[PDB]
Amino acid sequence: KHNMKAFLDELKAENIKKFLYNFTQIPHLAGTEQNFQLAKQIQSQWKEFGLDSVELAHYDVLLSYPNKTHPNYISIINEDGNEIFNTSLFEPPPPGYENVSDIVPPFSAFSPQGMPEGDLVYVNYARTEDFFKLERDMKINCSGKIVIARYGKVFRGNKVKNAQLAGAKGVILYSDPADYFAPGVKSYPDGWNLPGGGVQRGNILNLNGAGDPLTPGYPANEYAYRRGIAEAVGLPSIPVHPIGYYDAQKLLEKMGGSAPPDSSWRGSLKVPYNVGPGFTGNFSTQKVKMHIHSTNEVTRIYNVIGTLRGAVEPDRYVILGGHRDSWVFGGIDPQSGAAVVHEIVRSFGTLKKEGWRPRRTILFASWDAMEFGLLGSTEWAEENSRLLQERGVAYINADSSIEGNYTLRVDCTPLMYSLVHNLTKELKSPDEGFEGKSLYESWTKKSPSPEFSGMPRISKLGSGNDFEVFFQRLGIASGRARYTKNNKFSGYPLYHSVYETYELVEKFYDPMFKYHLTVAQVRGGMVFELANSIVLPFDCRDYAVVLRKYADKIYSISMKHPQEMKTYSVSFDSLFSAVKNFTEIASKFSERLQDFDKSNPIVLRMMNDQLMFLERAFIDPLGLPDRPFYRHVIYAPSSHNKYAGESFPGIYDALFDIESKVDPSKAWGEVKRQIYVAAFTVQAAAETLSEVA
Amino acid sequence: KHNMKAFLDELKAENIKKFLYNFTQIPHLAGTEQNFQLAKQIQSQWKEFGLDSVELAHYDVLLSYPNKTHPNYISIINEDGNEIFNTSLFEPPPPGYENVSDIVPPFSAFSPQGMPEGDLVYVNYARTEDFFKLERDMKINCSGKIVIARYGKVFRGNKVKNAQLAGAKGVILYSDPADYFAPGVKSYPDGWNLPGGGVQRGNILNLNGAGDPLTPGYPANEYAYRRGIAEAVGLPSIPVHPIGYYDAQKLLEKMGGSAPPDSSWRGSLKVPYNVGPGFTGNFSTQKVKMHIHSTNEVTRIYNVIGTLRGAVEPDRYVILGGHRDSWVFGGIDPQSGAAVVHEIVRSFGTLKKEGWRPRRTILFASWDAMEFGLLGSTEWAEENSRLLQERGVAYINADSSIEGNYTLRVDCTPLMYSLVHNLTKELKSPDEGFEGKSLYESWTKKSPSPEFSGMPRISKLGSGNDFEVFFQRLGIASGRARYTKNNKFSGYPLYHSVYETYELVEKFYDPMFKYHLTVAQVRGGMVFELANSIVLPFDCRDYAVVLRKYADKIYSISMKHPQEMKTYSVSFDSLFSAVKNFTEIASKFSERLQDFDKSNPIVLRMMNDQLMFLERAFIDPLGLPDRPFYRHVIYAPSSHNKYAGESFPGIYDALFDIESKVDPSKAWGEVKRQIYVAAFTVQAAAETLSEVA
Ligand SMILES: *[C@@H]1O[C@H](CO)[C@@H](O[C@@H]2O[C@H](CO)[C@@H](O[C@@H]3O[C@H](CO[C@H]4O[C@H](CO)[C@@H](O)[C@H](O)[C@@H]4O)[C@@H](O)[C@H](O[C@H]4O[C@H](CO)[C@@H](O)[C@H](O)[C@@H]4O)[C@@H]3O)[C@H](O)[C@H]2NC(C)=O)[C@H](O)[C@H]1NC(C)=O
Ligand SMILES: *[C@@H]1O[C@H](CO)[C@@H](O[C@@H]2O[C@H](CO)[C@@H](O[C@@H]3O[C@H](CO[C@H]4O[C@H](CO)[C@@H](O)[C@H](O)[C@@H]4O)[C@@H](O)[C@H](O[C@H]4O[C@H](CO)[C@@H](O)[C@H](O)[C@@H]4O)[C@@H]3O)[C@H](O)[C@H]2NC(C)=O)[C@H](O)[C@H]1NC(C)=O
Ligand SMILES: *[C@@H]1O[C@H](CO)[C@@H](O[C@@H]2O[C@H](CO)[C@@H](O[C@@H]3O[C@H](CO)[C@@H](O)[C@H](O)[C@@H]3O)[C@H](O)[C@H]2NC(C)=O)[C@H](O)[C@H]1NC(C)=O
Ligand SMILES: *[C@@H]1O[C@H](CO)[C@@H](O[C@@H]2O[C@H](CO)[C@@H](O[C@@H]3O[C@H](CO)[C@@H](O)[C@H](O)[C@@H]3O)[C@H](O)[C@H]2NC(C)=O)[C@H](O)[C@H]1NC(C)=O
Ligand SMILES: *[C@@H]1O[C@H](CO)[C@@H](O[C@@H]2O[C@H](CO)[C@@H](O)[C@H](O)[C@H]2NC(C)=O)[C@H](O)[C@H]1NC(C)=O
Ligand SMILES: *[C@@H]1O[C@H](CO)[C@@H](O[C@@H]2O[C@H](CO)[C@@H](O)[C@H](O)[C@H]2NC(C)=O)[C@H](O)[C@H]1NC(C)=O
Ligand SMILES: *[C@@H]1O[C@H](CO)[C@@H](O[C@@H]2O[C@H](CO)[C@@H](O)[C@H](O)[C@H]2NC(C)=O)[C@H](O)[C@H]1NC(C)=O
Ligand SMILES: *[C@@H]1O[C@H](CO)[C@@H](O[C@@H]2O[C@H](CO)[C@@H](O)[C@H](O)[C@H]2NC(C)=O)[C@H](O)[C@H]1NC(C)=O
Ligand SMILES: CC(C)C[C@H](OC(=O)N[C@@H](CCC(=O)O)C(=O)O)C(=O)O
Ligand SMILES: CC(C)C[C@H](OC(=O)N[C@@H](CCC(=O)O)C(=O)O)C(=O)O
Ligand SMILES: *[C@@H]1O[C@H](CO)[C@@H](O)[C@H](O)[C@H]1NC(C)=O
Ligand SMILES: *[C@@H]1O[C@H](CO)[C@@H](O)[C@H](O)[C@H]1NC(C)=O
Ligand SMILES: *[C@@H]1O[C@H](CO)[C@@H](O)[C@H](O)[C@H]1NC(C)=O
Ligand SMILES: *[C@@H]1O[C@H](CO)[C@@H](O)[C@H](O)[C@H]1NC(C)=O
Ligand SMILES: *[C@@H]1O[C@H](CO)[C@@H](O)[C@H](O)[C@H]1NC(C)=O
Ligand SMILES: *[C@@H]1O[C@H](CO)[C@@H](O)[C@H](O)[C@H]1NC(C)=O
Ligand SMILES: [Ca+2]
Ligand SMILES: [Ca+2]
Ligand SMILES: [Cl-]
Ligand SMILES: [Cl-]
Ligand SMILES: [Zn+2]
Ligand SMILES: [Zn+2]
Ligand SMILES: [Zn+2]
Ligand SMILES: [Zn+2]
Repeated sequence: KHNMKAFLDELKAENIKKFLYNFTQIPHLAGTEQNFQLAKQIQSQWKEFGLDSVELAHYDVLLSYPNKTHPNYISIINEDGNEIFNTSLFEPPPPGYENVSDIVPPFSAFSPQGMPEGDLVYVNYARTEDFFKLERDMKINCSGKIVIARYGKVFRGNKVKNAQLAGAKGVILYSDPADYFAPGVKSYPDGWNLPGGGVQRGNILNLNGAGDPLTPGYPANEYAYRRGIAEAVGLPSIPVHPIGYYDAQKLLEKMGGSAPPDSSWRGSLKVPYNVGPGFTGNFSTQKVKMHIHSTNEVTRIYNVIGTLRGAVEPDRYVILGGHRDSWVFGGIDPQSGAAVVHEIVRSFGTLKKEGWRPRRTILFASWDAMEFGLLGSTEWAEENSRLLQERGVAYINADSSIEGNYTLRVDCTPLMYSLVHNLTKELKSPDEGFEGKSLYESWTKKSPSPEFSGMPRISKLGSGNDFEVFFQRLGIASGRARYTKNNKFSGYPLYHSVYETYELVEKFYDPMFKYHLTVAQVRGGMVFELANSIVLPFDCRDYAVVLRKYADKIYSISMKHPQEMKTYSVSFDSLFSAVKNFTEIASKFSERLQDFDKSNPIVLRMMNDQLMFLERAFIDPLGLPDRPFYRHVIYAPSSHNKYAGESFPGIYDALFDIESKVDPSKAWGEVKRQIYVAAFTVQAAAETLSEVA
Repeated sequence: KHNMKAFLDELKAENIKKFLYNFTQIPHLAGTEQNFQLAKQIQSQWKEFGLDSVELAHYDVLLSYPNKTHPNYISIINEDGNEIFNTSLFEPPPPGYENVSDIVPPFSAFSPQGMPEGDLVYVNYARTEDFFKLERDMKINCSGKIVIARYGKVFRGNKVKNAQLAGAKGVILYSDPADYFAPGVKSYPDGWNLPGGGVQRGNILNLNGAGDPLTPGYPANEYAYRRGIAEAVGLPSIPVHPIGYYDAQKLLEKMGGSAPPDSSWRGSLKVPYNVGPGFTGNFSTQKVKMHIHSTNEVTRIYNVIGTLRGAVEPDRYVILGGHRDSWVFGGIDPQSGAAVVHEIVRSFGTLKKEGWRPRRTILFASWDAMEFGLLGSTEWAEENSRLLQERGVAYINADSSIEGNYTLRVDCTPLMYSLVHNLTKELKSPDEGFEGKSLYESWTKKSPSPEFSGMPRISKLGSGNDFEVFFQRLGIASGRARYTKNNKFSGYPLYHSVYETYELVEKFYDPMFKYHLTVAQVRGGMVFELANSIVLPFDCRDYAVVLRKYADKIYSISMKHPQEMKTYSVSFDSLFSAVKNFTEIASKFSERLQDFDKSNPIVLRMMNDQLMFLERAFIDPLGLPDRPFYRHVIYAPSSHNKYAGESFPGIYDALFDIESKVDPSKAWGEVKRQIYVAAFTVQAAAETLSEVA
């Protein structure tokens, strides 16, 4: 028969391996001819696999590229202005790729041009708390200095934003072996570690969900009216460039001024990690000079959108999407995910060719220009927002399938917790020592929930991936899953480097492609259940549990300030009342969902609509403060780290560093305003689960 | 049987008359005990009539009242500071009401306090073009002057906004007999004209859809966090007061300075209508002094919300709503509408008691605090926005049922044109000379469409009534209907005066209550069809026709500036393309709606959802420029006159007075941006009518 087991059994590790090889032989940088060619290939193959339609959706968006005849680099210059040390112009290419054309050299996408020259300040990971330590405790002023920061811990766009606000005139990002070289493992090509010449590419935008910098709110189509560069969203104001640790060692070794304040500031290089400013006495007249000549350029991008029409509810969409554009070869990022999507499409198409169709419509997406700011998914969702908000059931992301080989990682809305627990109990574990055991069992053992015994850890969705528009802007239930390591925001060692190749994966991560297969089963199984279950597989009671946990958490933060809560009458009573009400109403809804007349399709679809619109109810059309495209009131990307999720973000940001605000009455008034918005939104969402009339 | 005819036949003129008498014996000012008592009475009666539930929804909103022991008035003061003339402290009460307590004296709600003294400038109707004429052509400066303006033509809030921007330090509004005294008719109590002591009350806010000034975006519930007065939405900055024409004649008769520029500036009083500033030579040292002592006060208001649960689609809502609060007795406004709603509820409840239920849920609303800025409907819609935007089928308004006795007036979304034409062909005309003819026939004869032969006029929805939140904020198809005169924005002569009584209606407007009955049939018949028709009674092809008319119109405005359109490459091609596409897709959708398998409830409800969400598709979540709660891209209230609808408002406002802008490149860039937003929105709405997968 045509059930989930038939779907799952059709998935093959050997097919995923073949597809991954096929997708990783040449670079597929967004906006380049080779990435358009791959888009056309995937369009062709998805049609052959059996989808009902497969179209390209193109947009013309702002991208950024180095100047091929005017290379980016950093120098140490002496008092005469001679450049006595230069950083590399390219990463040494890996074995057998030393003749591959069009490898983009390391750069920070969207850096402005400039040639700033000055003294170096070392800022650790350039986190908000690193800058607090420098300015408030150490009394070091970054104004007009070049800051050097190690990658890791937070999104690099937040590092650059923090450096700008500190007054820096340039930023140098580098990979420290403390964060990108695991002890006892060899550098690529002999292991999975970053060599000293390796460099992490990546954009440094602060888009806050806007998509293309020139067209916030609206798709970058053929008649779009663009902002000028000066009014564009999210662009950095100071030049930025990434380097590897051989080059970093040359810039850091001469540093003087203050000692590092403690050991959490010291990486693994044989240097003092002095904060500066500038170099020790003998070299005190030498300076650092950046030379950045990259250009921003409106460029065409192509999403591939495949449709498998539903038999019963064709106007309900379950979406499986992941990106296709890569920095270089994309051996892990994104092609390990794209190969998994390809095999899922192939498996669904096999069932379709035998006469089966899912209950609801499945959409498959191959997004472009993700690496330049989630641009392809966001423009597409801007174009199709009315269809998505009235018809969108769920979005399952499909970027990198592996970032390690230890255990499963899932991040998703609470609405999908039960779905994920149930699916993983039915899947086989691929782990050594768990032969014959469920994936649920291995996952729960290796990654225990911090809160509940016998349950696995499932994280909040953060951001930095293509689910952002669907979840935080539009309010469509979203999830992601991949295999992971036993630091989660720093990336694996070869992240966004030229060394991320097919060989990396086949030799060191997943030789038998069994972890890829497991991830294909999780992502595909989730899509299958969402698109085929008669009642949508969402449990509203799980949202009630987490809402109470988040309310306790935010209350606890506020309670660090008892005097102010007294003075300004700051009560969380309304939020706890709303959460209590949500808990009560969700319980009664669950009872009706279990008990309703199962022969009545209108009550069923009424109740499926209540399930589908529950995530939608947490959207506030006015957005969060100064972040209009982050509209979900329960979850937003952290204002300090785009990759991390923050709960009750409006209240969290109102409380953050409140003791430093010059007008406490105004600051605590804003805390109270955010408590009111959150209590109202939770009650309003609860009331969508009440009897409808 | 239980069909529309049974519903319509149960409606009785004599019941409407009894209810109107019952609702108009004492004042029902918002926030007063007598209006809470009436709310409780209507709640009780709607339960007795047979509704499934009837609840009060209360909010605590900013209202405004005169100070009972410190009366508002205006003076002419001489050089010594003696007050030689004072305007009235109250309207002479009508016969038999001279002992009624709690008649609020004439005032402008939300005026700040003050006692400004200065010279008078007469500004005609205080329209944007009146101020253009004064400043640009006549070179008269209103800065630090008190302006005197006649009511009429535009909403009084726009007059006050215009006066503020001209630099005025106070505004006096008065009713000129040119606008409020029809030739050959007697003053009340002997006819329907305004006496010289009559005065029009009314708020002077500029809320732009925000609702309660202190809580924009969120319901004014028990834990709401309020803006301070200084950050409140829409409050005027200068004192304002209304007077009658006996008092106006005393203020105007002494005016000097410039002659009126032409006859359109002269009303019917025996005065020169000199523009000023100030008085003629002999009285040149006399000035005008206002004394305004009204206070703004957060006050509880009560909406009555009645539910008649649908038998088949209980999660789809058809809403019939109108206000209950009045300035004084509300003989026309709103009780002629409220009495009609009461009888409609009674008729639906009679069918319900015999075992019938409508297909979809009907909600009935008695809104409070409408007169203070549509506050009750807007707060309720803010509280329930998630339910309304996913479930709201249509909103039918029910304010005043009569404003004359000549013919029918309908204003509605194009989606309801066909519904209204069909319903009125089935109803009897109440007009003399049309005995035995349809309402459609009498209406079409008396009010011909300017565009099509054999069709009646149907206007755009403007604003200034309780449909605003549902249509312009939320995008729910809305309509209104009343009997009208053969100047439509000025109001009938006794509008918002103490003379608007039950006797006014029974003696002079509708002695046999036949026009009230006809309006009950139109409003009730519309609700019946919307709540019971298997396929929703919306015709998308009618939107396509009007979109082309509005695109031609806005193109024509731009084409007054051919040189600039060349210089800045301003093309409407994308808008016309979108409208052409909408026309094509709507035609194909109509074909499918006629042809789809009529046995398939999922295709039906899929197609009913496409019909329901079509109005919703014209909403832009970012709102219009500086007016975040006006979100519909096709229709907004005119920026110059809240009562009037404007089509393609974003482009219209970008083009308005563009020749006067100091930076034409920036101004024409904004025109192009608005063309892009409108073309995109029309295409996006069209695509909601495409096949779904
Ligand atoms: C969680 O869910 C519960 C319901 O189980 C909600 O309870 C409501 O809570 C508010 C309190 O914040 C109550 O509001 C109070 O209503 C009183 C009148 O209620 C009657 O009349 C209304 C119709 O107008 C009916 O809906 C209702 O059923 C009752 O019959 C007012 O008199 C109260 O105001 C007075 O007291 C307050 C506080 O001291 C003063 O500030 C006022 O000035 C005034 O003197 C008050 O407004 C409401 O009645 C409750 N509804 C119920 C029990 O059905 C929670 O609100 C909800 N949590 C959240 C966050 O929404
Ligand atoms: C009204 O509805 C019609 C459809 O009936 C829409 O027509 C589209 O209009 C745009 C023009 O604005 C067309 O865009 C052009 O697409 C070309 C490629 O199209 C093919 O490939 C795509 C997938 O990527 C398919 O969807 C499509 O079916 C085709 O197979 C591009 O090559 C064009 O770009 C080139 O020309 C322009 C103009 O000179 C240059 O600026 C570019 O730099 C470039 O050289 C262009 O982008 C689109 O193909 C049309 N779709 C159709 C016919 O299906 C209207 O857009 C719509 N009106 C509105 C307002 O939306
Ligand atoms: C994940 O799997 C669990 C375990 O199977 C699912 O929970 C179970 O769901 C079924 C079907 O709704 C429940 O059965 C029902 O029970 C009620 C009351 O006893 C009865 O009236 C109904 O007729 C029906 O038999 C079952 O109780 C429930 N078990 C639990 C909660 O332990 C769960 O739904 C799955 N999650 C999904 C699909 O998201
Ligand atoms: C207002 O009344 C008019 C006139 O009755 C309605 O239009 C008519 O609607 C019916 C029912 O859909 C149409 O009949 C259909 O015709 C097609 C093709 O001929 C056929 O395939 C179907 O089986 C069905 O018989 C009829 O053609 C149409 N007449 C017109 C447009 O002149 C209109 O729907 C009403 N408006 C509403 C309810 O909003
Ligand atoms: C990746 O696989 C695709 C599909 O098998 C290959 O593209 C095909 O190549 C053959 C031979 O050159 C052509 O005849 C077909 O037209 C191509 N098909 C499609 C759908 O594009 C491609 O060669 C493979 N790439 C690599 C690097 O191995
Ligand atoms: C680092 O790179 C710079 C730029 O190429 C080198 O400086 C140049 O050297 C050439 C040849 O001696 C001169 O003609 C250019 O005028 C120099 N340009 C600048 C901008 O200084 C520099 O020699 C390199 N340094 C090292 C250590 O290799
Ligand atoms: C308007 O009509 C209502 C309803 O008939 C009247 O209120 C009733 O009055 C009687 C006698 O005083 C009471 O016994 C009932 O309890 C009232 N019913 C309700 C539902 O309130 C009211 O008197 C009428 N008002 C006027 C001015 O005639
Ligand atoms: C208009 O009203 C004002 C205010 O009541 C009158 O002026 C007052 O007159 C009394 C008695 O003569 C004095 O005690 C007050 O001091 C006056 N107040 C002010 C503010 O001037 C005035 O007489 C009235 N004018 C007319 C023509 O009736
Ligand atoms: C390795 C993870 C921390 C981040 C990784 O995602 C990304 O690399 N995202 C890109 C784009 C992020 C964005 O622009 O939001 C980046 O961080 O440069 C992932 O989710 O797999
Ligand atoms: C007589 C009409 C021009 C206006 C009349 O509506 C109103 O009186 N509305 C009130 C409230 C308007 C508002 O605040 O938007 C007013 O104009 O004062 C109606 O729609 O019947
Ligand atoms: C890149 O650099 C070259 C060589 O210096 C220059 O001629 C060209 O203008 C630059 N390209 C850009 C700005 O796109
Ligand atoms: C840092 O340095 C600059 C002077 O170059 C100054 O504008 C700024 O206020 C300084 N900040 C301090 C001392 O905190
Ligand atoms: C794969 O798993 C083995 C066994 O635990 C481990 O030693 C190795 O480090 C893993 N490879 C990667 C890339 O994590
Ligand atoms: C109204 O005026 C009286 C008498 O002058 C005054 O005592 C009172 O404060 C005022 N009421 C207000 C401001 O509500
Ligand atoms: C009107 O008068 C004031 C001076 O009292 C001045 O500020 C303003 O600029 C004047 N406007 C003109 C002359 O247009
Ligand atoms: C009612 O209709 C008659 C007859 O046309 C007309 O003379 C009279 O003015 C009307 N009354 C009102 C209030 O319009
Ligand atoms: Ca965009
Ligand atoms: Ca509000
Ligand atoms: Cl992912
Ligand atoms: Cl009305
Ligand atoms: Zn990626
Ligand atoms: Zn990446
Ligand atoms: Zn009214
Ligand atoms: Zn009114």
